[PDB]
Amino acid sequence: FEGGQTELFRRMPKRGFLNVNRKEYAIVNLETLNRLEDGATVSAETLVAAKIVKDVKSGVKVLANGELTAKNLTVKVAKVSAAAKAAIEAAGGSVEEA
Amino acid sequence: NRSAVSGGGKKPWRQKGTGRARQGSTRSPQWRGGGTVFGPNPRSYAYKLPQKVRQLALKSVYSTKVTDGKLIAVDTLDFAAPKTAEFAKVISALSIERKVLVVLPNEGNEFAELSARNLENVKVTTANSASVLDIVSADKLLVVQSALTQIEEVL
Amino acid sequence: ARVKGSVATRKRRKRILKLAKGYYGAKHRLFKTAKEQVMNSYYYAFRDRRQKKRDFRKLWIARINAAARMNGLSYSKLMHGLKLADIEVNRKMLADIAIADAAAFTALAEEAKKALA
RNA sequence: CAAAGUUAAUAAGGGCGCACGGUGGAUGCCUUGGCACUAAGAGCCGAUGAAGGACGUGACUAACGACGAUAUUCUAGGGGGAGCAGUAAGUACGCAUUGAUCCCUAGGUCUCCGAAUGGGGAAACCCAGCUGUUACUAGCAGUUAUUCAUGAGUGAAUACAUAGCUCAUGUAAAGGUAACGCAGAGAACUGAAACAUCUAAGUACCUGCAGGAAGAGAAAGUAAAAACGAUUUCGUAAGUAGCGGCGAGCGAACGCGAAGAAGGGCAAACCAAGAAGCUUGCUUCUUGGGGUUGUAGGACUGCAACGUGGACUUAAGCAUUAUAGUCGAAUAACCUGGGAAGGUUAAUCAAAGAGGGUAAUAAUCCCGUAGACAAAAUAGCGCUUAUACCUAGCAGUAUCCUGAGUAGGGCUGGACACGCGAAAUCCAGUUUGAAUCCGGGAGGACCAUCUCCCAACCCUAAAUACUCCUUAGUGACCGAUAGUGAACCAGUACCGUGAGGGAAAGGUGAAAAGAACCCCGAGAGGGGAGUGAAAUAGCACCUGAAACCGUGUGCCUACAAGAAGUUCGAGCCCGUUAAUGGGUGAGAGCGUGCCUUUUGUAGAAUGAACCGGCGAGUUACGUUAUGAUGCGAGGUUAAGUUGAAGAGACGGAGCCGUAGGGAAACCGAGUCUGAAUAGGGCGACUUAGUAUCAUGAUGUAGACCCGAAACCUAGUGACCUAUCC
RNA sequence: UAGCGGAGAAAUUCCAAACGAACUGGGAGAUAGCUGGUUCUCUCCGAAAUAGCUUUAGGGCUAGCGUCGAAAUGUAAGUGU
RNA sequence: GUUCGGCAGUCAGACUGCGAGUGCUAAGAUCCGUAGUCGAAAGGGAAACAGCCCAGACCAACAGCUAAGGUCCCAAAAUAU
RNA sequence: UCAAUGGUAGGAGAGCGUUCUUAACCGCAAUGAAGGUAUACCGUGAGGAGUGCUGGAGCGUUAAGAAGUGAGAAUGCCGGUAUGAGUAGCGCAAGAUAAGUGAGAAUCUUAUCCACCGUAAGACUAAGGUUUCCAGGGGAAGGCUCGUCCGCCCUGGGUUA
RNA sequence: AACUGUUUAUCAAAAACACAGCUCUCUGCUAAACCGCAAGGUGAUGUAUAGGGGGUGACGCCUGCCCGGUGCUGGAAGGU
RNA sequence: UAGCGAAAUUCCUUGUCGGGUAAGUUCCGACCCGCACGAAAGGCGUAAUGAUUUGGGCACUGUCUCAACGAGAGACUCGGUGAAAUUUUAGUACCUGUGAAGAUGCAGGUUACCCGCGACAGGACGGAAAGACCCCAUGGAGCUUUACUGUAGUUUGAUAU
RNA sequence: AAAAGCCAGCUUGACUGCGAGAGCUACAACUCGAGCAGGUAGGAAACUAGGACUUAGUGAUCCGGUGGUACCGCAUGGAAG
Repeated sequence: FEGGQTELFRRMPKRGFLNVNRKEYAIVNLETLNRLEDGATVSAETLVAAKIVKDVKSGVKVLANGELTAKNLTVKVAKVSAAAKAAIEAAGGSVEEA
Repeated sequence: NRSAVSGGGKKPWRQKGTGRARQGSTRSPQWRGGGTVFGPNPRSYAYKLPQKVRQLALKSVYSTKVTDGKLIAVDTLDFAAPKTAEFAKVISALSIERKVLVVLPNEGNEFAELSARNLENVKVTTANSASVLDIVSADKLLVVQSALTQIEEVL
Repeated sequence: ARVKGSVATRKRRKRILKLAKGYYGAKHRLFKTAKEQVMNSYYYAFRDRRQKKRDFRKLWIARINAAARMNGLSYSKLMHGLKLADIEVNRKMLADIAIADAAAFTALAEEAKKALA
């Protein structure tokens, strides 16, 4: 209440419509790969059988941040960032996205 | 509430010149027709703790009874009759005086258990009896020696 | 839980009225004029915990200038001779010598005479 | 002689303080009352005469109760076993273990009114008709309201007919209704700081339709990839998507988790029968098969008997519950007192030490209690039985069918989150109007591809909502201003013509053992006696303040002009939660009551007669902050299930944190912006929370209360008065 | 003849000891930037009565003005002289 | 002192000077800035006094000293020099 | 030891008291619970007990929890009591004496005079009232005072087509 | 102010209202007008001397001017 | 326009003059400067009629010079009977000051045996009346309109009938 | 007055993308701006240039346009939007 004047938010422009097809992947760090070794076929089964997050946005993603302790190649993904593809794919990984 | 139980939703006079003040009614609470202000309510009062502090809580008074030793490991002693001269002299065969909890098995003993409610200090209990109002209440108790698979199995 | 504490409330009432007893007439036959009536009374009993100080000292200095004035002596030059005088700057026991002390009174007055002298 | 000076108590009264009075009934306790709420039922009754009254009925003369000219009860059954002779005095004939009184069940009669109904009529009325009765210008008993439906007869204009009329049959069905539902009709106040959009809410009200629940429902569905497979309720998603003077607000669905988990007919097409447009071959009606359909299905050619609320929720047994209740253990003394269960001494019991009485607190005194038995009639529930009847698969496809003013289209509406909007989709009015299996529809305008389905026909338990009610009960409910307005003859008295409103009030004592007598007194009332543990205990009676009035009491005051005080204190009187005692108080100093508001009130600014009682910052859910605890990048179970409304245990559905940048595409420890990899912007650098509790504040709830003039709905009202007849 | 109404030789007159909008019940404890009320004890610290905007001027929203807690003490800022 | 976090209330004050403005350089008048005072701070002084001056109260106390201001009596100190 | 302690709205902290708490802990109670009353104790406060007396059933402890939870004050409310005040009024008209009645007569009854109304202040009759009528008895309230009287009260009769 | 009448009972009786009178206007009939959703009914078993509305208020005299604007009525050329 | 004009109309101003009147703003008659008369919102007349309004006179006269008298009721004395409003309690004086800017209660000063009783009103900003005057509320009602939105109703046209 | 005054030529920098750093202060705003890049424009070069000598000459969000738009485009493409 601006004292009958319109408010701060009431002076705001209407900015940006919203994609109904907005969808993400419940992105995890590579620091949990530092937890689990190797967990061959790093996937959602390793993720939720690791019980990291259970209700997930369908896929999975790791950061380049987090460390390259894991050894396994066959990380089953929907989409990992290419910055992390530099890390693991330069660190004994193989891409299995979706 | 005044609007819960009532007889009057109408102003009983009109004020101007006629003595008294601005005023609701006799049904307004300040008369003998008293409406409660905010008072009680039909409320519940329940809560249960998370598991690890519950089993932690059992394993607190549990430990106090461990080093206290007022729990005593007892065998079955499942008797023929339900009569309480039996358990009067088995319970009084060490006679822990003030009040005692009674650890059954989880197969449900029945003879001090369909009885001994007139034995004024006897508290029929199992592994399906566990609280703090269970044990801190009596502080002194007999055990059925199946207490590993009557205690450990979740604790 | 509609409880009262009624006798406790009247025990506050009884407590302050029994502690209020004594004053004029209607006051203990009522409640609230008595409430100040102890209260104002030890407001200025708190002042008279300073003012019977500052009036019994007026009795002190007044009677001692009465006897000093009986020796024809004024209080200001007497006390002035008391600061001129000895280790004694003793005041009000020196007021208390109004009983029967020509020796203590007039001789300590002579001590003041050899203090102005 | 005198001259001065001085101090006195006697107080009309009054004040202080004390003692004892009345007065008032708070107190303090009790609770037969009420509230909330669990479990289990029942959740409707009625013209075959309801609800509800009114009126009677009793050896008492009331009134309530209860019953209904049989009338304060009758029959029959069965329990039951000592008195009965409701309320309660209060009386009498009496009555009764032979079995009463009583309890239960069934039958009986059931005054009048009332849906109220032979006709009229203001409620407790009047007047009838008919049929028998039995006698009378009687009486009895029944029939006689209407509408609907079904027949039967009648038969106008006008021949048939028809309208219309008459009779007969069917409570049908009108009506009373606790709450929930559904459907129609449907506001305002509010709030939005005003307000015209919105909101409030399609809620208040009102009307109708229903049952124990209702609706509810079997994809012409959702969704978007493998994705399932009617509904319903709850949790979730989550205030998420959205909509909206985009204000203020309102507001999803999907998917998932739990409970609950049943679908089945018909028309159609056809086939057969009849009758008939019999205008023949009829192409309409009646009966029975046919089969109820999505990857089409049925009819046509093939061809199989599965209990079934589903392919018969019939009848017969079984079992057990309400509906009468029955048994049902375990103790003595002493002390105290008016009385032991209290204290003391001992003993017992054990499916009963729940609870309540008992003159004072009981396990063993009693009711009871736990358990264990009992019902003929009683209302049921459930199990077994053949029966109580309609269904299957199946390949092929001659053509037909598959739900016409129907979808749709126009306009006007409305609901759907949806305020006309890109507006889906559904349902209305109005108008126009298809296709029909090569079909048609949906996939948020719409055009193609794909997914799914088959409307435009009907029924569907279950899980759910709420209790007037029936008990079984439970209470960190409540104790007579409370708790129901109502513990009490309460909806009473009483107000008002009415609609409406709406009070006050319980307690003697254990037991009335209620004060014989005697005396005063017109009587009451008192006083003695006696009563009882107690008579300050005496009928509104336990306990008894408080204001008010007193009566006695020590001191002081009748030269005094005070928020009525202190402080000191002459003097007097008395001796205590034994204390540097108290009660006074002359005199003397100095001293503008209390509350809200205000800049400032002492106030001639308010307000308060007094006294006592009541009498106002909560919780529901949510967020934030702060701590407490727990574990920790891992914390966390919601709903639900289990269980004692326990606990615990199950239940991970979901939710929080665990990187963000940018509107977004997207990118990602970087990201966006920008030609920039320039700078800037937010970012890990910039280092842990989660969960619960608790406290403060928050927000929706009347949300700290007391408060208007108001607004609308529903209803009442022309005897005052105005008009009119 | 009954209230969004009526009546009316009409004043805003009356509609049951009484009306410019009747009375009764419900909405609905309508609402109320305005009035009043607020109850146990202590300790410590300690105001403002101003700016800016405002259908705002007897009211709000910030900011100035208190309090407590926490993070360090811009490495002293503060405050004096 | 900063920062962060809660939690506030305050909006309308006067008055005394001092410097302004407006006003009859009328006002216990308004409206500024500036300090104090009250409010929200007793006691003393001026006869009482919210605003002026002095002096900031935890409390006891039968202690003294002192601020302004007083010292012929009320009413205490100097018929002081 | 030093320093601080005016303080309203403000904010922080802490504690008291009431009631219920099954909890326990653990007692009291008829030799007297609670509650009341006087009280010349203590506690910084709120508050706490001691004794005397009433009084004759529940209450207290501790500690903790939970709260319709801390009472003056609002035309607060309800209930009681003032006050004014022995004052206003005693509700539009004249009775009078003697005798009775009783216990008690102004006010009841009679006698005897007076008086008033008398197009009524007569009688009779609508609505209305709903038994108020009368007889007998009584005087708790009512009668605006008294009161033997009564439209007051108890009992009993009383209305005919 | 004609008059008589009526007028606020809980203030005001009047110059206020009303009234005959006078004026204008509307209505040809299942009236107009009005009340009611409609139905039904009033108007009135009325028919323009009647009904409705507006003014003024007996009697006497008199009612002057202005159609610019408004409204009303009527007309249709064009605009809309 | 007619016609009336200090109008129930001119505050213009006691307009002017004359009459009533000694004394005459009001009264009448004319004048007519008509702020702002005035024609059907009738204008000017108009006997009788008025609980009219004024102005004058006659009559009668305690209204008044200037009062006084008696009769009745209260009042008041007593017996009986017996309320209301009312409020912090108050043993409540005066002056002059002071002060939310007017004292009972305050400072200074004055007079005052104590308590009444009958009458009276200056206070106690007396009561009774949360001002009906004024102002404010984003307050509400009612009323009006060529406010804005509407509504019915009225009248077109379409179109099923 | 090294003119901001006055007159000639070039002239379209009254550029784009920014922007360290600041100031002003409830917020919203507002006042500038070193320097850099992309190229420019004068000016021989150097140097200057993000309006006027500086200061009035201007208004919040919505909503609907105008154009572009690597954005989304509701199963799917497009389209609608």
